Amino acid sequence: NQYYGTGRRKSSAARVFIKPGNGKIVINQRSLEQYFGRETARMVVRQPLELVDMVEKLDLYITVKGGGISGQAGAIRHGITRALMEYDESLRSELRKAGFVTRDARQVERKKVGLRKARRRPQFSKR
Amino acid sequence: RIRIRLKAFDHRLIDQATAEIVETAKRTGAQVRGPIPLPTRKERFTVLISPHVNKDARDQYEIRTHLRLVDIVEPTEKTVDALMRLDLAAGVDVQISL
Amino acid sequence: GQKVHPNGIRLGIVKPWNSTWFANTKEFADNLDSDFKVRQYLTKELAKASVSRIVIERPAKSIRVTIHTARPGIVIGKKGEDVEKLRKVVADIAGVPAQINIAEVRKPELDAKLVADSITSQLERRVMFRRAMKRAVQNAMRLGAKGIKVEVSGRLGGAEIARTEWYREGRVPLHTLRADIDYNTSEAHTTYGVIGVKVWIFKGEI
Amino acid sequence: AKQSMKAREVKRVALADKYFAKRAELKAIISDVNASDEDRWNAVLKLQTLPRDSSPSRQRNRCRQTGRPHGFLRKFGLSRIKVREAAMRGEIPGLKKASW
Amino acid sequence: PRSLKKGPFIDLHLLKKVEKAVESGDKKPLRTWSRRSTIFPNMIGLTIAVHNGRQHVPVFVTDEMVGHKLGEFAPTRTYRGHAA
Amino acid sequence: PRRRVIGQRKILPDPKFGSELLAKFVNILMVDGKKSTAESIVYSALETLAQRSGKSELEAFEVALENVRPTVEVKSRRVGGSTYQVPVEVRPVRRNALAMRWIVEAARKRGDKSMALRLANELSDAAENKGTAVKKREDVHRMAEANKAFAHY
RNA sequence: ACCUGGUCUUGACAUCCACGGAAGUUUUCAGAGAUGAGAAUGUGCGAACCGUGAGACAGGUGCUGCAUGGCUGUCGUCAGCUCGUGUUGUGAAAUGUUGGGUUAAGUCCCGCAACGAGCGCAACCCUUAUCCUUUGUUGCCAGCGGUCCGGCCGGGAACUCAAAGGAGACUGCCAGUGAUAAACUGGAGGAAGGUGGGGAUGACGUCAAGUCAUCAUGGCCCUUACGACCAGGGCUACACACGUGCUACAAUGGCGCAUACAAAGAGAAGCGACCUCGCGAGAGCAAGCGGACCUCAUAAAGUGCGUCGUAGUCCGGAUUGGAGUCUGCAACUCGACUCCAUGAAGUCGGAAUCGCUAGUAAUCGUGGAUCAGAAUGCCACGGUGAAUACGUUCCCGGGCCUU
Ligand SMILES: [K+]
Ligand SMILES: [K+]
Ligand SMILES: [K+]
Ligand SMILES: [K+]
Ligand SMILES: [K+]
Ligand SMILES: [K+]
Ligand SMILES: [K+]
Ligand SMILES: [K+]
Ligand SMILES: [K+]
Ligand SMILES: [K+]
Ligand SMILES: [K+]
Ligand SMILES: [Mg+2]
Ligand SMILES: [Mg+2]
Ligand SMILES: [Mg+2]
Ligand SMILES: [Mg+2]
Ligand SMILES: [Mg+2]
Ligand SMILES: [Mg+2]
Ligand SMILES: [Mg+2]
Ligand SMILES: [Mg+2]
Ligand SMILES: [Mg+2]
Ligand SMILES: [Mg+2]
Ligand SMILES: [Mg+2]
Ligand SMILES: [Mg+2]
Ligand SMILES: [Mg+2]
Ligand SMILES: [Mg+2]
Ligand SMILES: [Mg+2]
Ligand SMILES: [Mg+2]
Ligand SMILES: [Mg+2]
Ligand SMILES: [Mg+2]
Ligand SMILES: [Mg+2]
Ligand SMILES: [Mg+2]
Ligand SMILES: [Mg+2]
Ligand SMILES: [Mg+2]
Ligand SMILES: [Mg+2]
Ligand SMILES: [Mg+2]
Ligand SMILES: [Mg+2]
Ligand SMILES: [Mg+2]
Ligand SMILES: [Mg+2]
Ligand SMILES: [Mg+2]
Repeated sequence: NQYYGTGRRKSSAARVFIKPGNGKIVINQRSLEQYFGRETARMVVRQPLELVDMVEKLDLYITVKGGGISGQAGAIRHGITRALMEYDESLRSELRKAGFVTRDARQVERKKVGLRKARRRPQFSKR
Repeated sequence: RIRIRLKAFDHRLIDQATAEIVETAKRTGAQVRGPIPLPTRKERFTVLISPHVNKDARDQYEIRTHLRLVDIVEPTEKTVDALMRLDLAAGVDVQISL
Repeated sequence: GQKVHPNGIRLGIVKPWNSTWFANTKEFADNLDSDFKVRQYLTKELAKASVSRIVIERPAKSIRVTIHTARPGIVIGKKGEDVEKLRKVVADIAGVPAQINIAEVRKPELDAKLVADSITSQLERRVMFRRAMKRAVQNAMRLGAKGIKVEVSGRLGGAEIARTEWYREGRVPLHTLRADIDYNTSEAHTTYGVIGVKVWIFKGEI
Repeated sequence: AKQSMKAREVKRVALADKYFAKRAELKAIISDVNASDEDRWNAVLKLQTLPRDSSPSRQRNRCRQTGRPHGFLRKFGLSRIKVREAAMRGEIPGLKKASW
Repeated sequence: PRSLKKGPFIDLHLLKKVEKAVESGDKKPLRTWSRRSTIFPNMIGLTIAVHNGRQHVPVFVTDEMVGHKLGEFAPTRTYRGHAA
Repeated sequence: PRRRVIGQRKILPDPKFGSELLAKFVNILMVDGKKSTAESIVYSALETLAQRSGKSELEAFEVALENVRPTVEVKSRRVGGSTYQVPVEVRPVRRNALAMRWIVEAARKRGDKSMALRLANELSDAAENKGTAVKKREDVHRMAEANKAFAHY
């Protein structure tokens, strides 16, 4: 049947649907190479598949919202990993060994009073 | 169908009104859809605390407006008159739409 | 240094608001200004009625004022005569139908606003500031407070150099958010200027 | 603020309502694309005759409790100082110290 | 500057002052505080005395002063250089 | 830091070649967080370098590193009296970090057209012990040579 | 709040009394206006509301922050600061609070003439990272069924999400180490591991620190004036010196075309679509929205293709001329923005000096408060996304013991 995974990264969240196939990937009704023009983003998306050796045994249906290129690419990689574990449960050990199961919780630090940014202070002068 | 939109500064006070709006409605015939938790608004304010200078010394405040949506589909006749006379608690804004 | 207001920091945690209505931007500023004029009148009229807290609500095109007090008979008067005299002034000010409710402050020795006002009236009568603060602290500790702190600042005893003095008994854990800390202030207008009083009263963690 | 300065704003608020409709139709003429060229001229000259204090741009928001002309906040009608005092006393509904 | 669809601005009290003196031979200086008034093609000749904050300075209106405001001919600040 | 609580951060391997070594070099070259702009510059210079020699992009890159990596450097050491520039052994990781930083710094100083060409001419001279970067490695070895007497402080 | 001139004196703002008058509307002249003189119309429902006349008084952003309250900065989010009883000392004082370990921590354990307690630390609060339950529109689209291919429609409650209630992390588990202690080092499981990240939270006190111009207030001072009203000017001056920023000096770029991916927020005297007109800022017409619905509102960096080819340039955009738009009684002094033309310094900055340890710095856009109009400031939001930390001798600030 269909297998599902929810992935999140920065302000992005990806819905992933995994089913046996031949290796075709759709992201927001576009192809992988059409959606992600950045070469790093394409490698991030694939990374779980090159690891478990199920690259061309599956079909990927994926919708994403929010964030940017690297966030969505990373968000898909997380939800993909959560889909494969709903597929086979013996993959958790090798996926976690690759750092793919962890939800990356790094977010933008808020701007604070008296600072120019989250941490950049205004220029100081003794006199 | 009539639309029920509920506003309040306290989400505990807003759940009391919703719990008694969807209770004085299923009894009196009509059935209900919801309640729906619409997105809370967060209005923010930043003020200088010192009466004079000290620009970096500030207090940051916030008012949260909670929102609720209740759908009374197929309103019976005993249902309608059983709504304006409920008299909800203070600090709960109620808007009736048709 | 400077400390956060003990009431404000707990307003959603263990302390309730003193005004509990809802309004959009269109009338939010006008409701605040009418609450101000109402409290300004009630506080001046009921100066000798031990008014601790004036809570204002606005159900629907009407205002409901709840006066917490320790001398309710003085607030009400004979057969509800006086409480009626205010129910008219409040409607005049608020511009909506008015309704007044009288709450009971039992043990005024455990209410920060009343304790602060007690000390302040004594200072305007030229009572020794030291005697007033000790009495207030001993009273509240005897009635079962878990702690109390009283602070007095200004030209104490008409001294030329102003200073601050404070006493404390029991626990007053101001950094614990879930601590029931009743806090209020008051001002005395002596012949040498203003003396400020602050009172913290701890009643147990919730 | 001084008492005189407070009374200057109540006058400017009254005069802005008494001449409200009389000011709006004059600018209707002046802004009118297909009016004439001499009534426009008359409407322009007539607008200058109304007292200056009748224009809403002559008003300055002031703290409703002190009269302070700086640090105003429209949602509360108070200066930044009085907003803080009322907020900590719990006299502003729903308003608490924010943190995110 | 002022939008063309509104025409140049003129203070109405000054417009009466130039009317009552172009038809007559009044060569007396016109004392005005209306530095905001555009100079019109109708008082090329007489002297308007414009206020600069502390007195009225006479400007002899010619043709080339048309389109300018009166204040452009009455400087408000007094400068002579530092240590000069 | 005083407390020594600083572990290590994982770096992704570069896309085209899967070399973490090369991915750090893109990072040293990157400005303003524009990583893709730096990825392209490195790839173009690497191909000009791959056809200027017979080796692959990597083997030509390593040969450039081997001629720029310093082995010993000098660090100051204030002790009871004055400060001597003590020669210290450069740890294997810092060897690569210094080699890359000097290459990128030397290439930015040239006067060719693009940065992809400048980086190519520096990576090529580094294979022949010419140009800056390689010279910077020579100046460091000389300083550490003239201070070998202080090799116990 | 200042200046010049024009003006008032129980008074612009209160109360009291006397007397006049409903209050209001509608126009004329003089004057820069304040104001003065009128001239019409209403006279309703005492007491509203106006005018005048007296004197108690009002009024003061006038002085003293070294008379004060309140509020704030600061050492410093540093780990400290104390008290009761006991004991020691003629006494000031000491002990506790020191010691052995340990911790981010006066954190904890052990010892101990101390035994206990308080204020601080931590915890309780907000937020962010995982999951569950409920609810399913204005939000959602997996399987369906149609389709103008638009979740567009029928439906669907799965999912993303919205917001309520729960679950979760405790050095709990395992091993070693250690004084059979506190703890530490590492491993497992897990979204998260040792205070998970960020915020709020500021002990006793210090600087007679800041604020009598937010407000309040003792005292002092002015009262036909230091009070009040008006017009114009000033706070925008300019040999110069400093602080904080913005934009650059270019090719990791400029310009042209095409083409992706955000978060957060605001709106009724408001936000304003569509359409048409304008080179453009805008204009006319006019929907929708008190909003998960409508509007603001195209994110930009990015990517593809072209071009420029190292030049004071197709870099840079200061300055100035001309012509306009919009807000507003009114843009001369002194507004923002648009168009055409002009095309300054500047080619990486002396001595010196500042910020930052990770989603940080750097860089890229977006919003909001104030506000008729008027941000390169402030407050907030996401996109991209580094380098480096061997170590604690030195510089600066601080903590503990000792001399
Ligand atoms: K003070
Ligand atoms: K002794
Ligand atoms: K003792
Ligand atoms: K004073
Ligand atoms: K001015
Ligand atoms: K700036
Ligand atoms: K140029
Ligand atoms: K201007
Ligand atoms: K510089
Ligand atoms: K504005
Ligand atoms: K010492
Ligand atoms: Mg950012
Ligand atoms: Mg909203
Ligand atoms: Mg005053
Ligand atoms: Mg204004
Ligand atoms: Mg004068
Ligand atoms: Mg002081
Ligand atoms: Mg003794
Ligand atoms: Mg100590
Ligand atoms: Mg001691
Ligand atoms: Mg010890
Ligand atoms: Mg402790
Ligand atoms: Mg001990
Ligand atoms: Mg704490
Ligand atoms: Mg289908
Ligand atoms: Mg572990
Ligand atoms: Mg603070
Ligand atoms: Mg001082
Ligand atoms: Mg001073
Ligand atoms: Mg002063
Ligand atoms: Mg003026
Ligand atoms: Mg200024
Ligand atoms: Mg250019
Ligand atoms: Mg706005
Ligand atoms: Mg030059
Ligand atoms: Mg050049
Ligand atoms: Mg740090
Ligand atoms: Mg920016
Ligand atoms: Mg310590």
